Amino acid sequence: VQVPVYSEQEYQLYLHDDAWTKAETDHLFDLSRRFDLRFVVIHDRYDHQQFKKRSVEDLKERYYHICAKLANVRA
Ligand SMILES: [Ca+2]
Repeated sequence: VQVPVYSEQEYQLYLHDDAWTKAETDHLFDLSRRFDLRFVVIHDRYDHQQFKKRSVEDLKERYYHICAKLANVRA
């Protein structure tokens, strides 16, 4: 499986979360592409200058909830 790519419109309409910025979400997806979805590595390399402490499970939940939402809105 590949990392999904969402458009700006898809993010605005369907992917916002009160506790996540689009910048952080884009960072998570960029690291997921660069580090082959190895969440221990993504977690270790996360930008903690800009973004708060997230657990590995928090990163996975964000990534996988976006995957499920995109699957539904693209159907
Ligand atoms: Ca990759």
